[PDB]
Amino acid sequence: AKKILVTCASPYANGSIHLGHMLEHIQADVWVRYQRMRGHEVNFICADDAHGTPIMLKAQQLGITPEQMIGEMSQEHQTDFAGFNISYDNYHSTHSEENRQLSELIYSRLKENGFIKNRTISQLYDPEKGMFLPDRFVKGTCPKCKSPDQYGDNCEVCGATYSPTELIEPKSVVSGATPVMRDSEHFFFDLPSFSEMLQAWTRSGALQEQVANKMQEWFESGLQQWDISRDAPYFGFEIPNAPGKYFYVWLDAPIGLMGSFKNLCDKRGDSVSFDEYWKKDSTAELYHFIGKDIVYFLSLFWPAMLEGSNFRKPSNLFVHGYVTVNGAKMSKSRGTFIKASTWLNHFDADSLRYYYTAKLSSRIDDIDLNLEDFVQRVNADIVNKVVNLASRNAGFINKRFDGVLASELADPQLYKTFTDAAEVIGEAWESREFGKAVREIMALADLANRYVDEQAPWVVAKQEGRDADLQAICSMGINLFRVLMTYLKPVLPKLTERAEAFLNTELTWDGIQQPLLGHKVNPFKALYNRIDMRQVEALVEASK
Ligand SMILES: [Zn+2]
Repeated sequence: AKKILVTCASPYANGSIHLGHMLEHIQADVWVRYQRMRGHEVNFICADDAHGTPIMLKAQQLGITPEQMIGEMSQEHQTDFAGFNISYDNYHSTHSEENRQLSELIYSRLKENGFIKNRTISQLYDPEKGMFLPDRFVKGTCPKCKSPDQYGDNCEVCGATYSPTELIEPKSVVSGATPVMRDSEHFFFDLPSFSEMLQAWTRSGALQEQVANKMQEWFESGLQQWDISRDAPYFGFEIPNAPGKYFYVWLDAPIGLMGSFKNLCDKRGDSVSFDEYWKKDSTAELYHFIGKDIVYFLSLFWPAMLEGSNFRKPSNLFVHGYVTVNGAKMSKSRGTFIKASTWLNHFDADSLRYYYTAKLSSRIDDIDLNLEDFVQRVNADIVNKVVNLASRNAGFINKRFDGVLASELADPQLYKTFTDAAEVIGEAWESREFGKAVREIMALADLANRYVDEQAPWVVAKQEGRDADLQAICSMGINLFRVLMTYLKPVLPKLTERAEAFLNTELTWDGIQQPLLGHKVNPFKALYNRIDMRQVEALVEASK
């Protein structure tokens, strides 16, 4: 009965989707699919973050328009996400008419309300190319150790940190020309004006404890005005009444999520939902799934921007940690920097979805993809615990009972134990305690396989006159499978479809209350195959 708008952070246009992105999008998709299973109105929204100096320069180097480049990158991203069955209701772009109009609108309102300030700043400028240079586009000699060709505000040889203005014999990364300091008028958003409001939100208890603690650190350091303008040349939205000035990509980026929803409503011919979800008096819920590196933008700048422009603010922020492979940050040299597209050439989407889900919690701690454990866990849990319940029992039903399940449950008590667990498992999905949900589900799977072993169908099947017993035992196992697959439906989309085809029924959350009796099931190839380390080794080699 709830109206929920859920978003995932917008992937940067100039970068292929990797395992890190997948952790975020999979976490959100699992939650979204569960919400849909409970009958709520859900709108899963995302978009490609396509503006900025890096993108502008990349396009120039490739000899194509930025529009063409971001378009191709967007399609690549969507192909990968579709491959992992991320169920977005809309995937738009921050470079859109919807975002242009909403960004101009919000800026206008913020300015009218007195939250925009003008101040001149001094910044390194490339006089040859004719453009201001972001820190990483300035290279030179470290002022401390004198090591050459160091980029931005830090030296990769001695570890020193400094302003790029301290680099010796500075050079433009773009043209090689010597940059010089140049003045420029910039527009600033008065974030400090929203300090009390933001502090109240931080202590409200809605945000994750770890996030609230980090925010207190930021309040202690002190909030500062935010530089939201960038000079031409730039690829983005030009600021109204300010020729040659553009909105910094980070200002328009989150607005792009609002833009993606407007685009969805407009395509649907829905003239009421946008305001119903974004107006101050909205009763709809708004959630953002994000990573630790952008919490400052989404927890401070964003809510303040919305408040200052008369829009509702996030109901909550769901933050996840970094992804590690084999315990460490992804390493290109070790072949652990894995792209989503590469992953799919070696394994299916469900395997990664399951593994991440089994490790995820409501905290922001890092998630580790240990490849050896990946093979062991997928084979042990999916193939040997869950799918086993169907694969060990379906054959007998199809070959000896014409594919028809027993007329009654052989062990009603055991079945109730399984259906009684729906409350706790659903609450775990709801609270984002994915690890807890999976542990509860696998505990049930253990009891199910214990039941089959206690009945020993491989023994019953060879004994004279025990046909009824065999059908009863195998049908019972298949019904336990039905329940487990329902609980795992948000996690394993493809296996679920194969399971529903086998069971001749769509799996619904409430449906488990009525077991399948005197019901016809269909035969199947292999619901899920084992994986091995040879495949992992191939994945790693292909990623080097
Ligand atoms: Zn140095």
